[PDB]
Amino acid sequence: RPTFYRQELNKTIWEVPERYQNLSPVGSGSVCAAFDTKTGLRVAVKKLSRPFQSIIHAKRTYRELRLLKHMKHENVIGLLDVFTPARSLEEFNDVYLVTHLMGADLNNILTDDHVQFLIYQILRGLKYIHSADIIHRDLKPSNLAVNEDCELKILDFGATRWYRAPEIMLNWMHYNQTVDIWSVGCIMAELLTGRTLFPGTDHIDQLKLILRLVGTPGAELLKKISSESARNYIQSLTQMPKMNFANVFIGANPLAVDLLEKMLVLDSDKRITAAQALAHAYFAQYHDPDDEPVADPYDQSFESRDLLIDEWKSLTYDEVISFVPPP
Ligand SMILES: Cc1ccc(-n2nc(C(C)(C)C)cc2NC(=O)N[C@H]2CC[C@H](Oc3ccc4nnc(C(C)C)n4c3)c3ccccc32)cc1
Ligand SMILES: Fc1ccc(-c2c[nH]nc2-c2ccnc(F)c2)cc1
Repeated sequence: RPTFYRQELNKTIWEVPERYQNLSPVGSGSVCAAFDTKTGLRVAVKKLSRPFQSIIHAKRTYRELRLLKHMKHENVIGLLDVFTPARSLEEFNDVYLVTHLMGADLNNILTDDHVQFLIYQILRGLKYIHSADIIHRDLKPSNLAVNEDCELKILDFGATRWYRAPEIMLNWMHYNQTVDIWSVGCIMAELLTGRTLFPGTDHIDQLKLILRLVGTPGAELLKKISSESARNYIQSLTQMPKMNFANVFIGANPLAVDLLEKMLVLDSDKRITAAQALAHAYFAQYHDPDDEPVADPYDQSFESRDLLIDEWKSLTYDEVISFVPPP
């Protein structure tokens, strides 16, 4: 069992193994950059705040640890280490997560080639995540970590609405993985043009900005809408045609525009998947179907369970104990 040391950074206490040196805040739980003396790498360390404050916090704790232990892909955050200063289940009350420090997000960070490489990486990571039956649900520039080599990893820190699928603004319960492809569409647009595609002020403003580009719903999509209030609102708007994307995004590589149209189709059932998007001609320089792996099966049966705080806590403790670092 390693030797821990204690310090206070910005009202927050950090108790981490001596392995980890030069802790300095990055953002806000709360996150520090460190030096990993065992490997010579710079790392990010997340301390979970009050992980067992409520059943919902305890289950969030378990969920993030179970997810981060499963993700083993070049374009998705993975776990280098996980530790607690606690020496017993009874005193277990703090969780720290360690990953590779990339150093910037996509807000911080372009030719056409740079857009190709950045969006290729997002889709290669999303292929992997979607293959585990996980939806990200909050893809946006601030959840995309980029190093000096413009290598990219998808993460989740926990305006969001700007990158959000229109079916989510509408509060449809049965949305599918292509909510994430919508978000990627909004990101690629902003990288090509330098402007937020849909800078809505609220969920109503956001829906109106979206339907101005992609049109109000056609008949095939209206038939799938259960809610009377939702249909009453949408069909009462001034009806709008799909705009000509070649016009809106004039100046962009026409192959980029063609992919944008396949991502930003209003009906989620007609949107391109991540696997299909990787095979699109826009990524000819990067695409290799032998180097676009899928995930091992991911058990999320726990999501339907209703357990006590102490049960979520013991489960979380067994996951910390069983952790095996990557080579
Ligand atoms: C309740 C919950 C919350 C989040 C999740 N989640 N779901 C996922 C995927 C779907 C699989 C994508 C991922 C996560 N959790 C997650 O990503 N953790 C990050 C949060 C950022 C934090 O900071 C980092 C990490 C690396 C890094 N490199 N550069 C910089 C900044 C300059 C932007 N980084 C900043 C972190 C530091 C340690 C260890 C982890 C982390 C799941 C459940
Ligand atoms: F104004 C609109 C109308 C429909 C959508 C939408 C897009 N894809 N799927 C839907 C959908 C499917 C079933 N039920 C719903 F409520 C929504 C988005 C905005």
